[PDB]
Amino acid sequence: IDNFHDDVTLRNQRFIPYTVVLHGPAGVGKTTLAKKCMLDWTDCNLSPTLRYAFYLSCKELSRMGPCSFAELISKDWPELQDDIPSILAQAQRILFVVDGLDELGDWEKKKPVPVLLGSLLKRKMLPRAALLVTTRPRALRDLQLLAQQPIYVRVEGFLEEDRRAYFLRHFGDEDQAMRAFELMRSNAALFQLGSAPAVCWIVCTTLKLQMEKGEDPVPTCLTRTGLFLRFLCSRFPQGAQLRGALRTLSLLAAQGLWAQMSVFHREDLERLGVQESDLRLFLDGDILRQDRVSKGCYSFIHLSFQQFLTALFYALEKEEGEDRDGHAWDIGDVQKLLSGEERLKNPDLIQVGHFLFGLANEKRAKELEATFGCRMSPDIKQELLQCKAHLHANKPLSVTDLKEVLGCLYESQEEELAKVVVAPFKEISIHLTNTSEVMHCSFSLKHCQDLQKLSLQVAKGVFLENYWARQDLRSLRLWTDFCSLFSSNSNLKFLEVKQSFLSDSSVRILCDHVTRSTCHLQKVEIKNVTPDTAYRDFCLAFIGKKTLTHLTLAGHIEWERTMMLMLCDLLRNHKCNLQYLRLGGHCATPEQWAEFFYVLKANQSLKHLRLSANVLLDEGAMLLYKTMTRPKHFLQMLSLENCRLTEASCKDLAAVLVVSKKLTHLCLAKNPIGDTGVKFLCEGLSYPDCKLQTLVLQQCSITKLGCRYLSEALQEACSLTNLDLSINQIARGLWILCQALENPNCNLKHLRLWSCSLMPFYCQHLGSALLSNQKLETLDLGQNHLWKSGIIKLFGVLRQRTGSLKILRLKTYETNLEIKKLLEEVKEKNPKLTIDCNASGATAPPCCDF
Amino acid sequence: EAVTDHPDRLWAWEKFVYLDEKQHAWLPLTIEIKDRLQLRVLLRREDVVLGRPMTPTQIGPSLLPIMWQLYPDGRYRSSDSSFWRLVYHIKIDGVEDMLLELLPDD
Amino acid sequence: EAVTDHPDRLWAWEKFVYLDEKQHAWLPLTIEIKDRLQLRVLLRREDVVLGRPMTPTQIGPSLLPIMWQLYPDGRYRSSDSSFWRLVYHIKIDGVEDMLLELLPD
Repeated sequence: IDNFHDDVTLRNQRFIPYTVVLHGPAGVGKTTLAKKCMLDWTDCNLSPTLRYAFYLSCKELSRMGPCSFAELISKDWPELQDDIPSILAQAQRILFVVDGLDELGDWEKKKPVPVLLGSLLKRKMLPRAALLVTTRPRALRDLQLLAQQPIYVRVEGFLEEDRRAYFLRHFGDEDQAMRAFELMRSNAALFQLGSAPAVCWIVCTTLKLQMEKGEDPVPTCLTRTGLFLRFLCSRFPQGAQLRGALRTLSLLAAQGLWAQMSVFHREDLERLGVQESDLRLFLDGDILRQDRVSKGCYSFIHLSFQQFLTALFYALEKEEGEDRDGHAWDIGDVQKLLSGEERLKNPDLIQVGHFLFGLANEKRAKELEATFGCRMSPDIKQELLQCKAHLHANKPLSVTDLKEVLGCLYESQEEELAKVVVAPFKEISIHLTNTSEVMHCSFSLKHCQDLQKLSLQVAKGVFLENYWARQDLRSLRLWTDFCSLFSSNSNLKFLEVKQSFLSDSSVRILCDHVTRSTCHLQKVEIKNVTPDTAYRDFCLAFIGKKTLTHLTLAGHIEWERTMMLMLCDLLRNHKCNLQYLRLGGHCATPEQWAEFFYVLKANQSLKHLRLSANVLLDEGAMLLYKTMTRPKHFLQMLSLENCRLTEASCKDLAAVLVVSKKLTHLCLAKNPIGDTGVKFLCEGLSYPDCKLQTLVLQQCSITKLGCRYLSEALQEACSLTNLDLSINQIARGLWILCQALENPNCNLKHLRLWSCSLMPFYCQHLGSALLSNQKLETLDLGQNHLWKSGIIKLFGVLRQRTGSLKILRLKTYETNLEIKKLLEEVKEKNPKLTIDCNASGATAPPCCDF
Repeated sequence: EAVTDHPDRLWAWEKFVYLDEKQHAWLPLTIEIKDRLQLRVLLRREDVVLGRPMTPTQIGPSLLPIMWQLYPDGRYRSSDSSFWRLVYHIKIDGVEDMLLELLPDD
Repeated sequence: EAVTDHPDRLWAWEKFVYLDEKQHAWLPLTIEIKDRLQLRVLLRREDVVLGRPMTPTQIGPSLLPIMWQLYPDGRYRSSDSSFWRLVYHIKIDGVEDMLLELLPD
């Protein structure tokens, strides 16, 4: 109704030789926009510069035979042909509009209509006019090859406010209108399709009819198929049992959808044997709408109704010998319909898929047969599962695929159909965005039994901000129903939550369900969750879990005393079975850290300990080291990644290394400790009783003096076997480490020099060392400039002997013949040596293993 | 007089001093023991000055937990993983009182 | 009536059960607290079957100690070196009861 389409078109028009293209989904009202622009031109509303405008429609021009453009445009206005030359003498004052492209030089030269349209679209005739094109996104491809430097404009259609206004207009009564609007909006999928005015018309008519009859509308809006089915049942006379008419309509809709055509002429209806008498019922029932501008045209009420009728065709029973008809129908089959390539080629079958799933129910078939008297094919339940390979990929399904499958299964509304499909799932990922998704997941996933992993995430807007009460209550109820997976499934063994905008009540419900004794979790992770009480509550809930053996916490937090209490009690307990603990972004004072490290002394199960991104200020670090010097500590691994460290504390670290008897790993990545710190540590390593076996110094800002210190330390009979250097460069001192490797007392097995800024001149040292050493078993070179000359020299040198080296990594180009020959020779003479030639990867080896 | 509101937390600011989520002070009066597996503790409300917050090392071992918390169904979870049940919560002479029990471990 | 006798020493046998040199079973029934330095506990003598000695590690931390000692002048020594006092020891209707107290340093 007026005052709304005008409201939309007024703002749409302002976004606009110029070439303008309009594109949007069907039913959004592009033709109304173009007609409004033309009317504004006629009414002098627009600028006076627009003196003439012409209307061209592919809906009609697709049939008229060859002629001249002047005659073509003057066909509808014969009186203007005398003025056509004068009008076209002012090309700069002319506006051209092409409506419905997808439905498809001399103005006085006769030519075919396609040629004329291509020439005008190419600006070969009347170049300085203005063009305006309306098309669906499906046919947008050709305009790219035809148009020159166009501009694209998008339409959107109604909004929530306009939907409410339309409902108020139609119902009239405030109570009825608002009740209906609420019932509709409760369904997100049906709400989205409400942008098109026709869909809102259908919904309002159906709900109003049901209300006037005193019927319950709740089941009607539960799913699309129920609503459309009810409307269709409520648009034909009783007692007729028009089986033939229903079959005819289904076939016609199917043909139309397959051929990608949106309009039909009387000739097309005649071709299919549609008796014109039936058009009375088809029209007066509002299934078909006759165009009142160009007589002899017809179209369906809206795209979704056409899709629904298409589905009704496929589920309808097929008669014997129907392949013998006199026409070769453009109809596929179920397997072709459900194929992915057909989906990509023709994006309009996706919705037919959902509707077909919805028609697999038994009650709907019963009601449809009773109302009309048709007969329903019973093999759909098996035909749908014959495409079950789409689901049995043997790999976890991506998020979008899982959403699609769950939506279809919910449409089906039959659990026996869901069981056979969701039985084999083994890993899952979820990304909730609104209530409907929560409801679908709850309905479907309760039947899983072998599920083993799960990754969760909640988007903003699902749970209302912390302070409407009923709106949040519905979400809370559905959340409580959804959180029963953890309690029921006793095979789940890994969880993860990340980047979720939760609220206190939801977190409390989740923890209540996680604390029961039917859950057997073994790993957990929390990352960037809000609000900030979530971390405290989770630390409280995971105390005493017999099975738990890993745990992670990350984000931005400040240590409130309550959090300190909980995070110390989590280790004080006697049921504790933890084996790995990580912390991130935790800021606290030295007193809290002191008491925490005091609590650690009693724990007798922890083995790892990570402190990435936490601030120690070096005072917590010195406290930690002074705690470890005691003779009864139990930690084995330890990592202080990026904790604001310097050379001040390294002396206590050396003391720990010399005195300790349990420490056997370490890591200090991302800390500019400095060559003095390296010197202190090396003084530590020299002691006979050192037991450290691994060490990591990735990106620690060390210079050649540190390399000399490392070589001097390694020259003795130490116990080190693994050493990892990267980012920090050892190029100038590389010969020092090569000399160290030459020493018989070395015991290194691995060595990483990823991105150490090395020059080809130094390949000689590495070659000699590798040819000499007896214990090295892996070397890692990357991001170096030795790609060509270094490859040549290293391969030549290593061709002489078969060293113990097993895995060697470096970056190469396999396009060179000489390098290929050298590599082949080396491989032949050293078949036990694997060489990685694709070290171009820009991801460094992390500290997870170490 | 019955009360329909319950506290959602009880920190331990000092030994025998608990503060709910509205910074009001609760003080424990007596502890009841009927047998090995039955323990019932009695909490009372009173306003008193607060000293420095004793830290966990200073608190030392105790029979009561460090922090309670309300869970749906109307049950508290202490900090030792055991569940405590709500017995009654009444007002007399303007004085708040509460009684809690220790349920057998599941 | 008041009874002069009293256990010389007390040892914990199970969770919330003690034994004296006579091996009588003394159990705690109620604990009354007025403040940190003022703590009271009640004891009663009952006959019950003793299980295996629950070693202190299994008993776990508790407000009560593992051992209680008695000295003249109303002086009691606990395992944690704290001092306690006896208020009354009486027998009424066949049940023997004892009350302890805590004395500020």
